[PDB]
Amino acid sequence: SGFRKMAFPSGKVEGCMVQVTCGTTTLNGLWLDDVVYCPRHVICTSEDMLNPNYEDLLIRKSNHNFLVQAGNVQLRVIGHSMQNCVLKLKVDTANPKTPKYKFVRIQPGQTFSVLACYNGSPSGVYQCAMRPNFTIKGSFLNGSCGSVGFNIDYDCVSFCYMHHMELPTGVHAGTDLEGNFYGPFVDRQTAQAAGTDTTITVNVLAWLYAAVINGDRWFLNRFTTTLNDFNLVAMKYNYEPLTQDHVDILGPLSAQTGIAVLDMCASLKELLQNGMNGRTILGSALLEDEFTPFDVVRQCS
Amino acid sequence: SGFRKMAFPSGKVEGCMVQVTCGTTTLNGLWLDDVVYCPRHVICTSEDMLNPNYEDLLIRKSNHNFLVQAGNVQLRVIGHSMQNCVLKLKVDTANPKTPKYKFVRIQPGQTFSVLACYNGSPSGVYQCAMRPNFTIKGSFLNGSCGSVGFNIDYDCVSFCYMHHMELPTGVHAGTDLEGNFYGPFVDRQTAQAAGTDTTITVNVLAWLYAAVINGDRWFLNRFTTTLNDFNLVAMKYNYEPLTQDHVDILGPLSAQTGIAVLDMCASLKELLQNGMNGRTILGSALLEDEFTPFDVVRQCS
Ligand SMILES: Cn1ccc(C(=O)NC[C@@H]2CCCO2)n1
Ligand SMILES: Cn1ccc(C(=O)NC[C@@H]2CCCO2)n1
Repeated sequence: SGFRKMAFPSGKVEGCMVQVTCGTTTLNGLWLDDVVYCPRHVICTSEDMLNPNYEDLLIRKSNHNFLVQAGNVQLRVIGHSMQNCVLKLKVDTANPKTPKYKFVRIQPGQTFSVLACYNGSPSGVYQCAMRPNFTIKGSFLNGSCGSVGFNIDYDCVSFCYMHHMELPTGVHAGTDLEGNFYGPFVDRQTAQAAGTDTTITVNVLAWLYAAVINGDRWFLNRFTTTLNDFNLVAMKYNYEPLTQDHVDILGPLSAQTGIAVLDMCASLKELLQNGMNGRTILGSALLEDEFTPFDVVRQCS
Repeated sequence: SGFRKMAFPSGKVEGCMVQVTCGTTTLNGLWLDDVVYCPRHVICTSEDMLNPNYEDLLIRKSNHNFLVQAGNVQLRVIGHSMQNCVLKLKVDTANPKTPKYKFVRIQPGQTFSVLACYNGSPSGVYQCAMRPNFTIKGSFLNGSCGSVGFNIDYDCVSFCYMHHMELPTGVHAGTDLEGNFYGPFVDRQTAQAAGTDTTITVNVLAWLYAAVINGDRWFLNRFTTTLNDFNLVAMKYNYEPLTQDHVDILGPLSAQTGIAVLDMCASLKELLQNGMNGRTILGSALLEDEFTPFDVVRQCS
């Protein structure tokens, strides 16, 4: 029993983290096979970051200007290319610790683990969600760029995020491992406001199922609702619309608990309308939305 | 910026996890040098667990009855002993992945990372605190016993917890790596009620400092208090008494923010007395107490 915000064990990713220095900028790189992936803004001075022309900045850079250090050993850079907002540094040595891996682009509401790193050194691991506004609410200090987000499926690491920047509101933006930003964000120190941080409804319902499985049942009520009725309430409370796809994904949790998805929606509706009245659910005084239905099944199984 | 519940990177501990089977019971073991540490209740049938005599049960066990598997490779058990509530299985092979390590017995209010494992396989990592009632609020299913709690200091793993059991209230009890339970708990399936789960006041204040550092300041007020006045309020709200030792430990956070510890106590006093009024602090609607002053400095530095 018990339900915790749980990250994937980070060992397979720790084995991939390196330090990348270009001129005076140091950040983190991901070393898979004989390629090191890092944010292209490694080539920028903080001055450059105001209006960088990355193609023009990169012309002034040679392989030997990219210093790549794996622990206390230097890697030899034999090639470099820019793909979207990441640099790919070809090194002469395949990472011997390369895990089975994929690059995936996640959808908003999907959760992943972050391995926060500084100077190529793993410093902590926490669980994130891609927010509906394509930001993440991370914990990143200067030097953390190039830290990565990932899921693990048995022995296969799916990398989904590389950290690039902090918005003035202190939320985080980054890319997939093809270097495409999540959302509208750019690797430029400019006005970039995030949109509405809506609640990931399907995740909240997953977590209410987790609560029932773990003995927290006070919020279960005598009501049901419909998707359309529930969605009127969701809209009013800046919750994501619930779709039949979401209902289908919650089917196994519905089955396990014997609570129909629409009955749980009606519980969630009353919680939105009435609040918690000073009560808690799985040790939270707010409705948690950074567990996916898959996360709840995983943790509960 | 941003403040997350962060675990230590788990790689160094993943390298130590093994499967231990005795008869029909499988749980996890910790392999350091040529010793495998595991809960002694590995030798119990679920029937045994009602009133086990461990010395008598252990007489019926030989080295060859302890099956120790590290990945898909069997370790040869050449000795076994019971130390308090753990078994030490001597194997013929030193764990080649043994990190620098210590065994530490933590105090209530101290935080640590748990690597939840099943069949010797790391399944997730989360951050815990030793509660003032010597329980932890974990996430452990059947098969998770022998999962461990740890802190990391650069390259040295301090192991502080091994998981042994779940109380009927769904909170968790375990030992240090010398096999001494935290608190009054025993490895017997009997009536074991936890005492008052009081709030770790010094941790709450640490986290309020973290909030200020990260731009969440709405709860700062015009008041101060004294340790004695604050402690009258703490007692009323089932908070741990704050000592001058706690004030001294918060000194660096006080210095960094320029908020006197007793001023932050007066903020905390108003939050206890007034509640959050539907507001949040670092994304929480309750006062978080599973960050130590050391955790806040670490994450903020
Ligand atoms: C997102 N994430 C990573 C790990 C977990 C998790 O819940 N692990 C525990 C489960 C219990 C049984 C096997 O692993 N969730
Ligand atoms: C308990 N714990 C484990 C890890 C952390 C943590 O906050 N790591 C991030 C820091 C930022 C700078 C270097 O590591 N806390």
